[PDB]
Amino acid sequence: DPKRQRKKYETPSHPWIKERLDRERVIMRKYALKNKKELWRHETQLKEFRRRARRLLAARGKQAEVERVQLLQRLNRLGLLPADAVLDDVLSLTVEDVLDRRLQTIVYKKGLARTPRQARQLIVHGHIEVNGQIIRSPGYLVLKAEEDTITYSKTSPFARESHPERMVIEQAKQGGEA
Amino acid sequence: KGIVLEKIAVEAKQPNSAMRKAVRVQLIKNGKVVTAFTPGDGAINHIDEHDEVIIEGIGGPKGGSMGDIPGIRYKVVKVNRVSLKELVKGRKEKPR
Amino acid sequence: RKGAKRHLKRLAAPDQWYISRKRYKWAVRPRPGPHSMKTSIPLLYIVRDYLGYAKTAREARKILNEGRILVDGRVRRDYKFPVGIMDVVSIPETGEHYRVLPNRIGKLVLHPISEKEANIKPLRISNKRMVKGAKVQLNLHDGSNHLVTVDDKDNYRTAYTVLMKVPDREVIEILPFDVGAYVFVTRGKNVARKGKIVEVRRFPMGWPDVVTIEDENGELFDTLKEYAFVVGKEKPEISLP
Amino acid sequence: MRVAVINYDFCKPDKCNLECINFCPVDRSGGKAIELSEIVKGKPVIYEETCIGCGICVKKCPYEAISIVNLPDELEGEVIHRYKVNGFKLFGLPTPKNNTILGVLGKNGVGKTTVLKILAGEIIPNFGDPNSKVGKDEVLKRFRGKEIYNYFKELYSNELKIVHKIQYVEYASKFLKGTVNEILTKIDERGKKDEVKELLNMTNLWNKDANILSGGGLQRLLVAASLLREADVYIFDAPSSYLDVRERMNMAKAIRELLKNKYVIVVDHDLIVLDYLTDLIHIIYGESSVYGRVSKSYAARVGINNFLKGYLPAENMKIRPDEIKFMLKTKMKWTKIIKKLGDFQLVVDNGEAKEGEIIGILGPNGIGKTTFARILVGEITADEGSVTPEKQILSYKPQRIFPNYDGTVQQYLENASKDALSTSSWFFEEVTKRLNLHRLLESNVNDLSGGELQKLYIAATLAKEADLYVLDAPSSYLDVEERYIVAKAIKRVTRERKAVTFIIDHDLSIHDYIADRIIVFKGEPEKAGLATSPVTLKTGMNEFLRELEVTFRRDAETGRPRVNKIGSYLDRVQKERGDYYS
Amino acid sequence: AIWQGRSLKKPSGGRIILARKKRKRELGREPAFTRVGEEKEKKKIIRTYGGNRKVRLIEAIYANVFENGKGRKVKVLGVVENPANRQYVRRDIITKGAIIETEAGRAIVTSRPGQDGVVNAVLIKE
RNA sequence: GGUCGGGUCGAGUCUGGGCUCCGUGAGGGGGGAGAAGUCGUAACAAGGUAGCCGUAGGGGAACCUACGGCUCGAUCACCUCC
RNA sequence: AUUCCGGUUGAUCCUGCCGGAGGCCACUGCUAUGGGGGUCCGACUAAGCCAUGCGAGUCAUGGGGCGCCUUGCGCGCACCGGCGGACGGCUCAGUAACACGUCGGUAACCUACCCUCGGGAGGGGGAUAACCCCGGGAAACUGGGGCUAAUCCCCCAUAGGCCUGAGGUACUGGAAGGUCCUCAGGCCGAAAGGGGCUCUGCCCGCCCGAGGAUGGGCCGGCGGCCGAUUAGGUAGUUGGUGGGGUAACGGCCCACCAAGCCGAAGAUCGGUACGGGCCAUGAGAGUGGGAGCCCGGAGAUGGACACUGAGACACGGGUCCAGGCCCUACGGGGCGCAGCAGGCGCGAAACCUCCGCAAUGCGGGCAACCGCGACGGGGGGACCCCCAGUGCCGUGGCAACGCCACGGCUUUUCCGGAGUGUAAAAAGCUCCGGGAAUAAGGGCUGGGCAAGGCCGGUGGCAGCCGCCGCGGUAAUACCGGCGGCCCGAGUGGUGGCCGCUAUUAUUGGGCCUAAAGCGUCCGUAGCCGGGCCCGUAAGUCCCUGGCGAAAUCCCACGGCUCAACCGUGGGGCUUGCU
Ligand SMILES: Nc1ncnc2c1ncn2[C@@H]1O[C@H](COP(=O)(O)OP(=O)(O)NP(=O)(O)O)[C@@H](O)[C@H]1O
Ligand SMILES: Nc1ncnc2c1ncn2[C@@H]1O[C@H](COP(=O)(O)OP(=O)(O)NP(=O)(O)O)[C@@H](O)[C@H]1O
Ligand code: SF4
Ligand code: SF4
Ligand SMILES: [Mg+2]
Ligand SMILES: [Mg+2]
Ligand SMILES: [Mg+2]
Ligand SMILES: [Mg+2]
Ligand SMILES: [Mg+2]
Ligand SMILES: [Mg+2]
Ligand SMILES: [Mg+2]
Ligand SMILES: [Mg+2]
Ligand SMILES: [Mg+2]
Ligand SMILES: [Mg+2]
Ligand SMILES: [Mg+2]
Ligand SMILES: [Mg+2]
Ligand SMILES: [Mg+2]
Ligand SMILES: [Mg+2]
Ligand SMILES: [Mg+2]
Ligand SMILES: [Mg+2]
Ligand SMILES: [Mg+2]
Repeated sequence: DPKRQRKKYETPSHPWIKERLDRERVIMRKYALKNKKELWRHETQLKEFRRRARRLLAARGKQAEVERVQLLQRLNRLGLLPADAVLDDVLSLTVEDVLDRRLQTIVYKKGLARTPRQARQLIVHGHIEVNGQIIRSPGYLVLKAEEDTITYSKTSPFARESHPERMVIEQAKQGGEA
Repeated sequence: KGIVLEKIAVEAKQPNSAMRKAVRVQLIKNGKVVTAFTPGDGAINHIDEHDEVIIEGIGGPKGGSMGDIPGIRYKVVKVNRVSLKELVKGRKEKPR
Repeated sequence: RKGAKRHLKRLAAPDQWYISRKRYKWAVRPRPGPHSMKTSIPLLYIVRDYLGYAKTAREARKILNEGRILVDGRVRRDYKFPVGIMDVVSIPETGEHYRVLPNRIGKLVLHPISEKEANIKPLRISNKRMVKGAKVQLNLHDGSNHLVTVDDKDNYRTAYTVLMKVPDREVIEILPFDVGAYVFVTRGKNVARKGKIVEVRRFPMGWPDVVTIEDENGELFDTLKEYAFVVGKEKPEISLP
Repeated sequence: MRVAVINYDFCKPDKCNLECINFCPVDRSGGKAIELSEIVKGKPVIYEETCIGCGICVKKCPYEAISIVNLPDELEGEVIHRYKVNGFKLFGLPTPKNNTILGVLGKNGVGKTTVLKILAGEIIPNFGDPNSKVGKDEVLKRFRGKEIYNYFKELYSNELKIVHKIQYVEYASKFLKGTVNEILTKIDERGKKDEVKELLNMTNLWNKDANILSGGGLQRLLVAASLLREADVYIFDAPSSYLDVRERMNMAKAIRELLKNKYVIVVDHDLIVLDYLTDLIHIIYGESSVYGRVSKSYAARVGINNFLKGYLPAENMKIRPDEIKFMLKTKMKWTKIIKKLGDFQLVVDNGEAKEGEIIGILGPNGIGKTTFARILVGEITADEGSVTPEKQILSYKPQRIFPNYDGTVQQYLENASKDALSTSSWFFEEVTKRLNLHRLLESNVNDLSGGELQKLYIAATLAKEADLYVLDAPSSYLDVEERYIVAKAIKRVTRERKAVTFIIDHDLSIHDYIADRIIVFKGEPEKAGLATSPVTLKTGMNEFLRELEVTFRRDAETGRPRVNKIGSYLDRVQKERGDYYS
Repeated sequence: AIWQGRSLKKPSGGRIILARKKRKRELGREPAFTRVGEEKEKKKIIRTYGGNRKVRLIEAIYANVFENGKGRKVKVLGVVENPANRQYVRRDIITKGAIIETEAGRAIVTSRPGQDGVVNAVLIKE
């Protein structure tokens, strides 16, 4: 009767709702996602945050206070909330905020990639460093403290400013919503 | 798994008019005869007698009969270790 | 089925060992010895995992057979030897001594100490037989046994503690179980907690007696008398935590 | 191809309701696969040509009388080697077993020599296409996952110093000079020449030269060469050919005393020495000239009895419809020839050979019989004495068999005769069919099995209509059913032509089966060959066996002969009674 | 009787079906019938669970008899009044509650001669 | 250790009595679909004898008759409550 | 996401069932690039049968020998002797039971190895392997004679052990049939002062006793399926007296006394089933499952019985019956894979007859070390899970969501190579070189249900159809082309469980006409019960002590690139019991 590793993403209750399909199609094009699986993964992350917040609203002390503090400091660390935040703000959060904390998206920002799809390729081909560490997982959620340490790899041609694609990417220095 | 005894045809209920093809099949684990429907268009021609055939459920509501086929509970799936869908669509010719 | 157990699976191991339960399949099954399985850990785990003087059991066994680790002043060459609560593990080549004591989490740890205290071992008396020769055998919680005489048989009582000079086994400083006695808990919920005794309740039949204990910060908590280990009259005098 | 078989001891057609026939799909669909019969006691019979397996009858029979067996097939496997696009194929190889001695029993034409060459590195498998010219690499890559992978890895990395005694002793004879002593001291690397001599009884021939050697003397030499060579793997392809009973016993003893921590593989047709000499024996089954599959290990006595009964009870294969049987049953005179080839005096003590009766020739390995046949064919002329009537149409077949002709079998038999292949002939329908050469007509000869070749030379020799046939070592390289078939062929042709035949061999089964008289050679091997008048069968056998002090016991219900251990109760009894070979 | 395990019946009366075979440790042994012998006191030695030892008396002679702390070895004559069984007084078999006619008179046994291998008895005052 | 016995736990082996279980299987029964068929027209409108329940008897078949009940009965003629 | 949608009519509202839509498990079609992690892989049918090999050995510091080193030192070899082989490993047949879980008990018991303490090691004697001579027997196996040792065996005594009786009351305990002291009578009755060194000391050892520990045995309270178309069951059965037996209490067994015990709150009987921790599902309540990891139990073809040992009624030991198979010289002998691999067979349904003791551990050993199909390492496999790939950038064009061309880039993956990695290897990791090459399907396309007023073929045929329903010459519903939608290295089919289902309803359903109020009454158990006062404090609530293993679950923090995974800690879980 043992453990049996379970999925960390939830699929929708109905597969063919026009509203959900349209919404997800838009998100997937905006954020350049390969998989509904990937999207639903981040949705499930959010859902678990929300459920914890709910429980801790409807909870009592000495524990469920610890977990309140832990939830809030985790979300601060991830960059989803400010330090002065609350469970009300958890419930205000969105999957878009999560996807904005992906690495692919921050690299489309930080003017490093010119396109989320090219950001994906840079990550996967090994041209992005986070705190000196090569990361190749574009779904990696960046911490708000690691965000300012994102850079091309030292062993990357894109780190040579003479590189053609680097020159194009910096011909278009842009950021903001991603 | 079963041995095809004979190839037959069954009349659709009342409003529909068609002769649904099927086979009487002797199952090996118990020696019991059940009738199975052969989906596809030339499936009954791709199937021959004394052939080993694999027997699924036909679907149907209570593990039972399906559609205008009154009293058939089973589907043919493989014929002499080859899928009937591929035989019907031409690919993967039959061994025997 | 047909007989005794010679093995132990690392998941089925004691909860008080600091063992890394999922890394391998097997664990050292302790030998019978001084203490119990619930209040002990094997010397291999002490030499290899706790102190880190070996990454491997072959190295550890070489060490132990060379004779570099004492347990209460005695060389112990077996890797399955039980090392228990309030035990002194000495390494002279390194000049280190450790007291095996429990944690607040309930697990066994090594508290570093020096030579002076390292020549001391407190022993809860835990029983008292009358043996042939009309002599008194004190039956102590490390499974040890000390013989005394019918003169001080009354100075010696069951729940008391005896400080013992261990490479020689000479009693010094009997510490009685009384009110005001400084105590160190060894098991339960209030594990690595200490204070002065306040009260004792008796509970008619085989229900164990219970002691009420006052900590340093004035708090006041109960536990079992058998789990209440006396370390001092008014001060622990054995450098506990 | 799985079918059904009935036990007929558990079958009770009365107390059954005949559930088998009733719950058969084929009988129900109209065909016939099971049906009653008066060929048996009103009991059912199963026609394999129609049964599809499926076991309904098995699990409907109340008295669990029906079982499913397996028939072999040229369909399913991972073919290891194909010689030719339509010639022959092989499924599986046996693994050579670090320290044990492995036997490989099989039949004629099924893949023994082929297995051995694959394991010896002589040839590469070429799993499918005889073409594709790819060896060593892709073979290893394809055998990945197995333990034979390790074997071949070492073999092709030449991390083992394999030897190989080959099936064609004359093709080996051609490639060495000197005499035995310097041959052996030159080839040795282990220092056991004395031991080898004492075992294989090579004292007399210790100074004779290789070219003038008898068949078995030469065999002993090659076997000794192989033994003395140091290696990790030791392959012996039919090391019992041209030998006599005692010498092949000694040979087995030598092998299993001097090779005791080496991989050893042994192909041999002699069940006696395989019972001895083998720890395990793989069986090779199939259809001669078509396909061969290897079996499981099958310890020696079990493997033998299984090979004899057909059935192998680990693959659940019926490899033969029926069992081996072990059946039971003047025109020229001369003077007492004396002959002398440098040394080895020979005296023969004349006979009569009435009509077409067969004359066997028995004796040790090293006295006459080949000199004698050579004299009769006239290759050598006697120091004294001669045959009468001389100048008679003659044929011959020596023990110098090896592949030389470059044409095919149809040509061979053509230039031999017309009766060899004219289906007109009783000769054809008796010999060439029962020998199964119609399946080898379009096969070149230099690529044949030892037994197919032997059968061919015998066929030619008996197709040449004559009055004096002479066949030396005809049973060599042959299995047991073929031994008996060949014997029947000889007897048939000889009694049809009313001629003489002089069979030399070391197979008392053959001599007992056909020989209506025999001739025994006595004397010191290689020094003196003293034959005698033709003697009746049992007497000459008993004398030939009283010499060498060997004894045989035949099972009654089959007839399988087996040698009795020296000193055994039955040896002593059979000796003090004089009933050698009962 | 051999097997001294559980009974095959519940107090309700229902049947028990043994879920296990019988273990060596839940067996018994054939009983000692400590009879009176003519002479040559007879005993055997039983190796028991743990390698422990029992002395099983089969023919007793002497019967150490006791009165108020004083004992003596007094040569059993015979058996009378076994409350355990009347066949025992017939067969002259000794047990713990038995009465024995002896030198120095009647004595009630206090030992278990099948276990301890000795007969110890107590004088009855009359 | 054998050979005689005398006790015991004792599987099994023959058998007779029951009790079910299973594999079959003559010959009777009804049931469900279907096919168009055959005899009639029972029921739904007062369905052309109002229908239905219970019991009983009878009848090719739906069904009929009797006694007691019900309206889940239509219509027109009364008194009454609305 | 605490959800709905389609279907009874000419239309409507209901009831109600079917179906869709979700997740998981197993088989399965088509398809398939990579890596990592993990408690996955002959469990479902056959606890059916098994070819081969391996899975338990170690000690030369117990003993005498045989051999090799020219000998010394030393090396090897078996044999006797010890220790172990009763663990581990596999399977789930049987079992509805103190088997399991949990709380407790054993003052009613055993325990080799281990620890502590306290003591002791005295005096004799003997045999027999190995070896030597001869063998027998087909084998399996086995005989006779000679010779020899021991940490082998026997004896004697001293200690000690057990019983009983008397009395003293020193010990512990909640409580003495216990321990201890003195005296009596008895029965049983040890030991290796052995071996090695740096030898006059040290090390490893032998026996007894007291305790402990370890591991078990036994007892009890509570707790957890179905059936009344199973209602009475039990005869040593319930109890007692006395015994025997057992390690130990016990009707466990016996003799003798009595008539109890269980049961409608369901006994007995039958059916099914290893139990649990856990798992799946679901908003939860709940429903369901209980192969894989841990704990316990049981079993080793079926059945029964014993030896030896601390421990077995003994998976790799013994004996018999039944049943089957193998070898045989027909006299006899041997085997039962539910160990790892591998096969037969069964089936819809599951891998290599690999490598290594390097880790973890076990056993042996003074130790070094040796062995271990445990374990580890690999490989095979659409087992689960995590991370990714099948290109990206510009310009220009298009039937512009995307494609095509022209130029540029990158190289995760592919190819090759070097280092590290590894027990060795492989993978992985770092680096070099080459090059957009080397890499996308499956289903659906009338509505449920996202997606075609397109085309060609067939023409109530063929066919589809989960349900509704389409199809009889203009078919968006079959087949095909083009297109499009969903998911995507996966996607579909079949079966099963949960959900849907407030179609089992405690939460939370209904019973005039839809399924459903006994024909009516009376009453036993059961359940529900007016108001005040007093008490108790059983339920109930609070607080506190001891337990309810670990893993699993939640959370944070750390380490493998992140993750999965692992660790640290906090919490929860176990129905709870006390
Ligand atoms: N080089 C070859 N080329 C083509 N065919 C061959 C070759 N060698 C053997 N064959 C055929 O393959 C079949 C079996 O091969 P082979 O291994 O030689 O038989 P075998 O087992 O040795 N029999 P035997 O030697 O008679 O005991 C024979 O019939 C040959 O005709
Ligand atoms: N040319 C020769 N010169 C001298 N001696 C010869 C010659 N040929 C044969 N021999 C010897 O003659 C003796 C017997 O010869 P041969 O008849 O060929 O052997 P065999 O008895 O048939 N043994 P085998 O063939 O193995 O069954 C052998 O010792 C030969 O060495
Ligand atoms: S095999 Fe069975 S069914 Fe066939 S005849 Fe024999 S008993 Fe009858
Ligand atoms: S196996 Fe099947 S087909 Fe073959 S004989 Fe038996 S019943 Fe007939
Ligand atoms: Mg050959
Ligand atoms: Mg010759
Ligand atoms: Mg009417
Ligand atoms: Mg009418
Ligand atoms: Mg009417
Ligand atoms: Mg009428
Ligand atoms: Mg609807
Ligand atoms: Mg199975
Ligand atoms: Mg399993
Ligand atoms: Mg003595
Ligand atoms: Mg079961
Ligand atoms: Mg079996
Ligand atoms: Mg599978
Ligand atoms: Mg559709
Ligand atoms: Mg319902
Ligand atoms: Mg309802
Ligand atoms: Mg837990």
